[PDB]
Amino acid sequence: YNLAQDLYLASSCPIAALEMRRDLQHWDSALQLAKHLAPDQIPFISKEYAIQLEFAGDYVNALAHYEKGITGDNKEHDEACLAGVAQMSIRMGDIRRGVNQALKHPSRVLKRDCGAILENMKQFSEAAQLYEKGLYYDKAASVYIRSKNWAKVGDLLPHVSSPKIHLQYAKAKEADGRYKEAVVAYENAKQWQSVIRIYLDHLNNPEKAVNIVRETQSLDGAKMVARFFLQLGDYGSAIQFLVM
Amino acid sequence: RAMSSHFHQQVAAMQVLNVCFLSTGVAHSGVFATKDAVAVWETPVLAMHEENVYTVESNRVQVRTWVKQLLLFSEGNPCFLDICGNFLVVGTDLAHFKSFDLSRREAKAHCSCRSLAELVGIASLRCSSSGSTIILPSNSPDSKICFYDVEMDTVTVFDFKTGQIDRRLKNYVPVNHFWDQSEPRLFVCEAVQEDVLILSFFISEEHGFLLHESFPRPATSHSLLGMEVPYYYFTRKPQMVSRRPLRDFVGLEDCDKATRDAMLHFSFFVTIGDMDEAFKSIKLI
Repeated sequence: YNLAQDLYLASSCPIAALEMRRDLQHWDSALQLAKHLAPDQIPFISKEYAIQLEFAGDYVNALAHYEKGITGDNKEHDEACLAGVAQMSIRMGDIRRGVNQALKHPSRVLKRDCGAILENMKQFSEAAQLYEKGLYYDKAASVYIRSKNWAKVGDLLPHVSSPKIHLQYAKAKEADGRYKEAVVAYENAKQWQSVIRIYLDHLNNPEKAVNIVRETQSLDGAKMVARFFLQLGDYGSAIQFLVM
Repeated sequence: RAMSSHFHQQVAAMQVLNVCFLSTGVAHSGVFATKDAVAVWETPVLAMHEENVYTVESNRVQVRTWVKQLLLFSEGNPCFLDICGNFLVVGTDLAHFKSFDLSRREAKAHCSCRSLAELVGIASLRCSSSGSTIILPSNSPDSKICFYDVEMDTVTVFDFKTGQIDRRLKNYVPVNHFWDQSEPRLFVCEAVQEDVLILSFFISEEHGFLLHESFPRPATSHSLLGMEVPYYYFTRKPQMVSRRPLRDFVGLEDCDKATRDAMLHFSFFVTIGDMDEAFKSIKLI
C-alpha cells in the first residue's frame, strides 16, 4: 500500500490513493491526503477517525476530530458530530459543557446513551435529567432511587412503566411508615400481596381488604385478614365473607 | 481397559500412565492430575486439592493428610467428584448432588441437598470454576442433559433429540462432558451417534443456552479430555494429548491473558449474537 500510494500520487487520478486509504480505514493517512486532493471530505473522514478513536477508547482525540468534523450543510452529519462532542466532553469530566450540548441536540437516543454514560460516572442527577428529557421516565426513576430522591420518584410514578421501581419505592415508604403511597405503588407494582397486608396491618380496613380479594383474587392475606378479624360471635360471616 | 483419563490445570493424565504438563510442555482404576499432585484410585472417586485429599467414604466425605475435614451425607453413596475453580460437586447415582465451596480453608456446602428425580440414575457430573452451575440423567446414557441453577434454584434440561430446553444432534447421545478451566459459562459435551461429535456451549443466564461450537471428533482422538484456553485437549489414539486450537481462537494462541479473554468475550457474544459487544471486545486486538 505504501508503493501503491506513491504510484497513485504520481498518476493522473491522485484521489484514488485517498480512496484506498479510506478503504483501508487509515483515517490518519486519509486526512493527510485529503488536505491536498479532496478537502470537502476533510470533515467526514475526520469524524470517522474520531469514531475509531472512540471505539479504541482514545476519547481525547475523538473529541478533537468530532469538533473538527463539523460542517455547515449536512444537518445530520453536524448533529452526529455534535452528539459525539457531547459524549466526549461528558467523558472528559467537562460535564457542564457536555450536558450543555446534550440539551441542545434534537435526538432522544443521545439522551438515552448519555444517561448510561452518566451512570458510568454515577452522576445520578444528570442521568435523571437526561432520561427525563426525551422519553425515559423509568430510567430516571431508577437513578433517582439510586440517589434515594423519592420526591422525583413519586413525580415520575404516573409515567413509570416499571413495577420494580414501584416496589422499591413502596418498600421505602414502608420504612417511612406512611403506608398509603406504599399501597398505590404496590398496586402499580402488581403487588396486592402487600396491599392486603397493609389493609390488614396499617389501614385496618377489612371491607376494602375483602373488596381487593374479590376484584384481584388476593391470596396471601385472604385467610389472614379473616383470622385477625374473626374475633366476634357473628365474625363467622366474616370468615365466610372471605369466601372461606 | 477403560483408560480412565483426566485433564485439569493444563495437566492431562491417561492410564497406560502418560502425564503431560502442557503449560510447561513436559511429557512423562482412575487417575486425577493437577500441577503439583497426581492421585490414583477404597473410593469410587478421589482427587487432590493442593495437598487435600477428597476421600469418599460410605455416605461421607473426608479430607486427610498425604483426618482434616469431615462432611456428612444424609442420599446414596457419592461416586462423582469434579473440582473446578474453588468449588467441588459431589454427586451420586441416586439423582442427588451437592456443591461445596473451597474458596475458604475447608469445604463448606455452597448448596444444600437436591433431588434430580424430583426436578427431572446419573451418568456423570461436572462443575464450573465459579461453581454456580452443576450432568446426564439415566445404565446407558440418555440424550437429555440437566444443569442445576444453584443461584436461582432451578433446573434446565436440554434435549438432544428435540433441541429444546425445559426450565423447572437429534441422533446423538452424550457420553462424556467437561468444563473450561477459566470461564464458568463454557461447557463441553461428547455425543456418540446412537459418530462422535464435540459440542461446546455457553451458558448465559440472561439468554439461556447457546450453540458455540459443533465439530466432529478428530481421527487421532478417541475421547474428549476437556479444554483449557486456547486448546481443546483430547486423548489421542496410540505425546498422547491432542490439542486443537478453538475455531475462533486460531492465531491468538501465543497472545497474552487480556487478548485471549477479549476474544473469549468475542466468541461468547457471537454465540449470543451480540455482534456489537464482540466487536468491542476485539477492538483492541
